[PDB]
Amino acid sequence: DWSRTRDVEDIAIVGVATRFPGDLNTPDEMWEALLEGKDCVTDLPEDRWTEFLDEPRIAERVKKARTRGGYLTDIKGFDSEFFALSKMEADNIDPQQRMALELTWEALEHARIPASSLRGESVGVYIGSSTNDYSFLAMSDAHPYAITGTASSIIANRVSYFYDFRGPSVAVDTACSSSLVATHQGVQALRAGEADVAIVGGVNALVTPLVTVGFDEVGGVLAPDGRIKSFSSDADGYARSEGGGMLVLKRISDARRDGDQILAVIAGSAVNHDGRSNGLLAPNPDAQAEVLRKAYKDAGINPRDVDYIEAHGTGTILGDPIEADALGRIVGKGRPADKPALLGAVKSNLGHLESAAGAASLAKMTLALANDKLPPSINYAGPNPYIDFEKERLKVNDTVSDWPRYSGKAIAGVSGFGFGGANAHVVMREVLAGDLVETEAAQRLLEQAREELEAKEAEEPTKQLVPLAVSAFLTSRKRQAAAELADWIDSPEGRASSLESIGRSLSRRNHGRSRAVVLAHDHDEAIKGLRALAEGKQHPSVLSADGPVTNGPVWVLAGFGAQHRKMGKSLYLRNEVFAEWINKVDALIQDERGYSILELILDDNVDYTDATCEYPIEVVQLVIFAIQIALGELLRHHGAKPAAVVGQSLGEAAASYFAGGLSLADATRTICSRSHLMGEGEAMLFGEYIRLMALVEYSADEIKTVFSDYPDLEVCVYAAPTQTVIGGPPDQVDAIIARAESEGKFARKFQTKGASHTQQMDPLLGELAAELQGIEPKPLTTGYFSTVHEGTFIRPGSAPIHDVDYWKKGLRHSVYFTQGIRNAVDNGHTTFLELAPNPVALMQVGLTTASAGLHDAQLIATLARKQDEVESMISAMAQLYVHGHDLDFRTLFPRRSKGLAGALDFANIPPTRFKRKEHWLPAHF
Amino acid sequence: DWSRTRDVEDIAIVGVATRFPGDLNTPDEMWEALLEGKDCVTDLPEDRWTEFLDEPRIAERVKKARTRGGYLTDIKGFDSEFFALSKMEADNIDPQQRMALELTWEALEHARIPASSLRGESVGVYIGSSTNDYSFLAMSDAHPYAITGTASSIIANRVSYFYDFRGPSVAVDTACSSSLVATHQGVQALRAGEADVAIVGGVNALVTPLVTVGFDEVGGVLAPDGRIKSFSSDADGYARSEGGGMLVLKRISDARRDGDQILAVIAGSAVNHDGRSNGLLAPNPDAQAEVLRKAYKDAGINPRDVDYIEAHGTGTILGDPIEADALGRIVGKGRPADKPALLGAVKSNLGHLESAAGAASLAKMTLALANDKLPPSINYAGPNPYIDFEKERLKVNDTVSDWPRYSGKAIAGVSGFGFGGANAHVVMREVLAGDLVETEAAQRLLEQAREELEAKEAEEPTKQLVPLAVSAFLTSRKRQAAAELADWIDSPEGRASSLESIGRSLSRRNHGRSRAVVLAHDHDEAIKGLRALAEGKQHPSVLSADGPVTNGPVWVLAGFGAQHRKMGKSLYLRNEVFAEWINKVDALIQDERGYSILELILDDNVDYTDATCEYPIEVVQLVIFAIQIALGELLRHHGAKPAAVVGQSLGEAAASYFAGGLSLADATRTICSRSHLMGEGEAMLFGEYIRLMALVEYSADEIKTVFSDYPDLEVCVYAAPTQTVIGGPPDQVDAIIARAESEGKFARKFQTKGASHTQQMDPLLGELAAELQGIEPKPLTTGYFSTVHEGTFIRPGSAPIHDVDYWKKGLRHSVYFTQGIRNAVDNGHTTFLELAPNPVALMQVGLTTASAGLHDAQLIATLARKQDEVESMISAMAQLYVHGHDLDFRTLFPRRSKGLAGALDFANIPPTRFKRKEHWLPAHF
Repeated sequence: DWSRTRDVEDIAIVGVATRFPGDLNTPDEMWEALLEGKDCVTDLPEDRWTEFLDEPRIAERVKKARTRGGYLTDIKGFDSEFFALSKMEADNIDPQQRMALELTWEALEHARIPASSLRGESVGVYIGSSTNDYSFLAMSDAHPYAITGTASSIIANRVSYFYDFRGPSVAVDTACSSSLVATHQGVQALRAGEADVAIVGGVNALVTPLVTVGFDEVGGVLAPDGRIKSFSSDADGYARSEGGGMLVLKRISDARRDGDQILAVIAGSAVNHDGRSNGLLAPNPDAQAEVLRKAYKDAGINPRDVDYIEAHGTGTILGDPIEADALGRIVGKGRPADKPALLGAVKSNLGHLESAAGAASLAKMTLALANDKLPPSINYAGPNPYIDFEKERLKVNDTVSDWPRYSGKAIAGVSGFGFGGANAHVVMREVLAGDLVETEAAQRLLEQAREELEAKEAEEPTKQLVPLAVSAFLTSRKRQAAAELADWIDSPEGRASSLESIGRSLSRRNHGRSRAVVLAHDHDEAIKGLRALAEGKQHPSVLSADGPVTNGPVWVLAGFGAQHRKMGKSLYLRNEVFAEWINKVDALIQDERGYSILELILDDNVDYTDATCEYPIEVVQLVIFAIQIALGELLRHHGAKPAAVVGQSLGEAAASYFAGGLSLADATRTICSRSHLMGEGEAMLFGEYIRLMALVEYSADEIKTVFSDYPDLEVCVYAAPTQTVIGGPPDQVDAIIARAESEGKFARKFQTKGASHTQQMDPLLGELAAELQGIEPKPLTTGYFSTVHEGTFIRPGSAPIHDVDYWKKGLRHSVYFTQGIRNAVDNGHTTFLELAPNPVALMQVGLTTASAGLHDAQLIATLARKQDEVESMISAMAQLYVHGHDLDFRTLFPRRSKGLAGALDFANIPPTRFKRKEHWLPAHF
Repeated sequence: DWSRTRDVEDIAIVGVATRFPGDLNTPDEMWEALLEGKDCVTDLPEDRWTEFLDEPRIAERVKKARTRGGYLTDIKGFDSEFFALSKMEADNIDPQQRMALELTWEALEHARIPASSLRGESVGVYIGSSTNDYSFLAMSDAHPYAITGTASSIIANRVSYFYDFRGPSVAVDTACSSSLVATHQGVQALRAGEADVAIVGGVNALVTPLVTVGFDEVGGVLAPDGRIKSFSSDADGYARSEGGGMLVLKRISDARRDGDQILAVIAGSAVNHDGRSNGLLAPNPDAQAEVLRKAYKDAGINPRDVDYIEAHGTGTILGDPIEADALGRIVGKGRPADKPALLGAVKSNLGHLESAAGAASLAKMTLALANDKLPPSINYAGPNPYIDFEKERLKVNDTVSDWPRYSGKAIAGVSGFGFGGANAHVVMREVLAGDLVETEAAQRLLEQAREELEAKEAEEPTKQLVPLAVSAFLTSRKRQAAAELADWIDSPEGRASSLESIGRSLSRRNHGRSRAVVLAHDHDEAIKGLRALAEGKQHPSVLSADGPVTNGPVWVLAGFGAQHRKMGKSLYLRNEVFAEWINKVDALIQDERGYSILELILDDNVDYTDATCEYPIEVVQLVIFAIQIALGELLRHHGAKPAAVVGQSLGEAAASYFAGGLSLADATRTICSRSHLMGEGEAMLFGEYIRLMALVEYSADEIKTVFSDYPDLEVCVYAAPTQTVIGGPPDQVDAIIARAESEGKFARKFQTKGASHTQQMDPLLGELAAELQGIEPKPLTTGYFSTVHEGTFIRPGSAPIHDVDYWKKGLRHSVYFTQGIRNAVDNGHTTFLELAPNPVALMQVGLTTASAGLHDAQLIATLARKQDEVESMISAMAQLYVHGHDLDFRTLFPRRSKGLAGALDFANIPPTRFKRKEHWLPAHF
């Protein structure tokens, strides 16, 4: 009968913003006022309309009028610095635009959706406005800035400009029902694509008495006392008010997917016109019945199941019976006499907000549905004698009461009718639960570690690290917020928080250009760091910056000489993504070589030297390769992405996968074949052909001059501008070591039996090529710095370069690591991230960057020896977040109880604070 | 690749309205100007802005400005009487509202859609406006009427009020692209229901120099010469203009169904925003590319197939290259160098119509697509050096040229970008052909009649009757139009028309309250009647009225003594609906009685007396019953519907079917059983029990007094207040006849052997009830006047009353016909229609109405003896149409060649004429 003909989604409400009379600047303040039954109407403020006053003719005309209604306490104030507006430009901006910008920020903050995440997305803005009162002040004399400021279109276009929205931006105007129409258009769009989020609302402002005087001149429109008595026997008119409201709308599927909290649901909506009635301003009950029937047909809901109606309620003796009649025809048809539809109007509390009444009505029902109470309708001194509520199945709810729930759930209807004939109706329902729902030995070692870990935790439980994020568009604002946050934490309410809800709430705040992070284990540490951050004092547990870096980060995959007894074990047990990718690499290696690396990672006795019989030279490379892959994918899971990559003779396989040149399986084959061939080849020869490598403090130019006397020696790695790794027979290296010491130059030996990038690899090339057959190189899709191609930058989308000959050249010929780093600095890169169990290549990178004139480079280190594997990746993510790099800070605080125990999470931290300064346009008249 | 993801309809354009500069008030004038390459820009008129002038400060500032652009010749004029507005109210109405009302009327007239047919329908109005300039004049001092007049919402709400539209009525505002956005919303609605027709357009007006001066103060925006040079090397700005346009949109399926002529098709549309660009007023090519891609994805069209682009073309040296760049990315991608996309802009001809540019662009392409020519773009003195058209696959078409049709059809794109960032694009294509596509002896007699008819036509072809409809909201306007129409007919163009296209065109004009019809066989008769109608002179071939009657018509089904040799034969051959329903009744009668009535209707020898052996008393009733059903359904086919029904002892069966109490088959059973039983019963007895009926001029009260002496006599029919039909033995009737003559009272005998409503029926009731078993009476659903229940009015929705006992009572007991007529007059009914082969009951009805005080009753007669069966039903329809009764006058002119030979139909009759009088708001400043 009333089922949906079209297969469409239900729209979910996730945020609300209020700027209504009575200092109701937040939904919480609004909800308390509604329960208390507060009359927000008041006399005209002394400081309003002063521009038109001082003229006796207009002044006495104004006094004779009513001039009583809802007025904003502060309308001239505006934080131009926050919104990047000059004083001259800001003074010529209509307050309607100011409210829209402020309301949009509060709504996203109320919805816990970082406004930075919506930049460049398909977000629509539909805002209702009817009167350009501010334009009259400009023309009293003027500046061209008034054209954009006072324009109605700029009310929404400016919002989509400041927040960088790439969706529809239109300003509707249907007089007294514009807000509902704007909501209707947003709902229809989301059902038809064209957007993923929608900001819908309305705004109004009483800047001049022209409109108020005109209505008074008509007579019989404005109430003498300024109080509305919707559906009462003393109805005598209404009063005009100013304010605004906004809502954030998303498809219910998206809200469930993204973890957003759903306050209510918009099942359907409809709009029509009264047609030829008894005058342009006369309502037509027949049209009102049609739109109600039209709306509930779209919503797929039988009107007999409705529990509450937020009526237009203009307090007109003649227009109220008409509205009741239409409701009885549709809503009050067939109902039992003991199941009436509750009736009420918010205009009794706030007044008649012309283009913002719909927003106020929608906000009221949204809070009522989110909670489980129905607020009363004030100014009710008896039923209207011309309306038979019993015969129409209606009841005016004038007391705090709970939802009857006739159908088992809560359903409400919001109706708004314009004075030109335009009508609208929106159907709302509560959120339901249904809306929230769509290797043997390795196991033995794994179980032992978990039991040992759990047992150790009992003796001494570790305190989890929580990164607290503070950000703003300016450093001064950032540190002011930190001090306010610290004071709140020290308060009893803050002390009664888990310190994880605080971080979760902050992670969903706007992430500005000036960012800071505090690494705290308990409240006291967080307070100390925030207080230090309140000023410019440094602190070990505080990361701060003043602005983002120009270019993206660079990932370094060296993985040489960075192995120890227990690497990748603590993070494997206490993380899932890291463990997942480790297993995938383990399976691939098991297929190729026939043994599992988990038996080595999990085992504690193994130290990768004399404890593993199967060629420690081989297992070490595989374990490091697996760790590098796991760390990179873990960073990807949190949103991090590399702008460029670079490797040093062992991470080229891993670097290729991250860039995209080769698949994971193909990369695993290269390292496995390389590692196994090196291990067996080294064991094949002993004494006769053995050649070892050493580190010498020499430059590339110096090496050419000094290699003339030593013919056989070869250059292996250009680690630094003044350092180089070479290989050759021990006698030649020994002479070099003695020669360097004679000149005062530092040197080493690396104590490594293996030797790569030398003649030893030559026999291995023939069989290495055969094993590498079948690999399919692909386009990079990411910046690359080939250390085998003389450190030449390669742009994304270039032709594949990971053919077999590429690996043979790298294994045999030297690697130009220092050259690649210098080229990256030339391109502008300044942040370098190393993925390895122990950072050893950062020192080499630091020397190269300093030699190139870069001394403030960001050297970020992943897992390090003798430090907790967790609390080190978290710090790495924080540094990327601080310096403006790509990172979804919301991933560090996953939700455990979605729709179950949301109370204990999402703490009540202080909100963003604005500094409002007067901005108004002088006028004399 | 570019196919539609969603299954949606294509929108069709059926009407266009123009109010552009250069006196382009009709599409035909606009099309000629575009071909000729007309520059509609001109200097400021001397009579404009005089209110602000006379002040030296503002005057010299205005002179220093450009003040050159498109201005309307007459903007103050307005026909307030036509739109029912007072002088005080009209003077405070923005010209934007005036244009919308006028444009909507012209568009419906151009689309040949009677505006009266859309009253109460789901029609949406989406209109774009940006500047409320008129509101500044009111506030210079004022009246409250300025609130509604100058409001932006009332621009569309007033339109939906005057024309009685029950759909969405919203006023969009996206600055310079509002018209396209309004079109977009209408298209989306129609695809999603919410409406069946949509009026989309925009309007702008230059009432004050405030905006023009402001733009001049900025500098670099307005051209010194006021001429636009879109895509040229001399671009130096643009000029502001005023005007408006409208379009009528319907789903292509509905347009094909309703016979509407399709000018073009809107495949798809899209809108977005530029986001954070280099300033609020700086365009962003990236967003422009997205909306183009977005639009063509919705339209299901590959951009490489486009043939022409109606670009924004603001003549800006910096904004034109940006628009070209985006087009090359999407439209000009992959094209051959010899298949460029033609480029042009209408702003070069008219100027920059801020909120009406989209309407002008859409109208231009609509006429180009409806025709087969591309108009040029004027002011092109060479390509812009900063745009590489060859590399972007673009061509500026500056000459009259035909569509290249790369894909085999015509495709065009209209783009409009606002100065706040809002952007829109609409895809249009021509209309294709695929869019216009989804009883033996009776036969012998039928063939003879057709051959005889065709042979007779050759000797003397008959001239068809054509009803010409003239109507208006006032009698004075109606007769003024008739004189203008007559002059046009007498002109050579009128003489070159079929006189059927003229009627077809008039049938699709608005049908006002004051209506008139001219029944003409040739042009000369039409001229004479129209000239007579120009004044108050009466004319036999002219039907006229000053206003509709209060209540609906009443259908009278008597069908007694209204038979002749050839009835229902001429109309059977020359009409299809009449023949169709005759056959259906024939089949039902054949099933029941076993013989066909067509053998009687088609035969000419039969006269229903001594020529038919099978009980002439029986066949006569069946033939009349069949004719009554056919006439009623024929009237229903043309839109006529009865408010109430009434019958006289023979049409009760037919009356029941029309009301809805019984089905057609059940009604046929009642008459068949009644007729057959009467025929056999009368033949059963002869001489002994024979009783005949006679007509006597007596009243009901008199009959009671006079029936005391005559016990056996009974009253059969109360034909009139002073007349009555009685039945009884011949001796008793003979005494009554002599007695009446002795008193001077007229009487008759009816010379009828049969006698109903007497004792003869008593034996027939027993078997009559058995034959009537199985009939299922239903609720009436229509007004009824039961002549068997003492003429008591029965309301629709009442319980069934057509049980078996109802028919037994009617057959046996008298019928109160005069009582039913009087009751109908009491309820307010004044129009009575008789369905019978010959009107005999109208005389009786006329006497009753006069006795009740009604002397101007509308007595409409269907088929009459010795008159053409056609030209008599047409007159009956005309009388119903004249007096405001329900009738679809468009059905009388069916289309023969739909999409084939539309040229010869839909003649070019004069359009509706308005009397414009100055209405302006004085101001001093």
